Amino acid sequence: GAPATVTEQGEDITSKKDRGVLKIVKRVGNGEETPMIGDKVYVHYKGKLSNGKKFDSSHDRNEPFVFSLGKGQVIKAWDIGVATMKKGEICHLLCKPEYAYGSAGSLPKIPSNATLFFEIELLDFKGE
Repeated sequence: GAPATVTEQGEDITSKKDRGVLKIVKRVGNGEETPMIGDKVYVHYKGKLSNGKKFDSSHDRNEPFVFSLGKGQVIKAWDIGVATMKKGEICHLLCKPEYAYGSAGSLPKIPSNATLFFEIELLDFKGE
């Protein structure tokens, strides 16, 4: 399925080239511009665990998730991955635990040492 495909066919987008964050662009976005550090970004997403279960979805809340890019407000994989996206892009990200919740996990939903899969749509980005 999609998680296997990004695992086996995704691009390593880490600066370290440690394969900790892998990406596939699923829908191509607009032009060439990507957000910059500190921008307010608006995304829709769903997340799955490696046991196949959906653990979160903004779509199911009928509201996007909004954060300031590159500030550590989200897991490392998201700061890295969303920074690569164009407006309107949809991507798949595979996030090893070192770029997510590590050995701690995040109770109740995310176990220790969890590799996470996301589908992310970048709706908009703006400077404040």
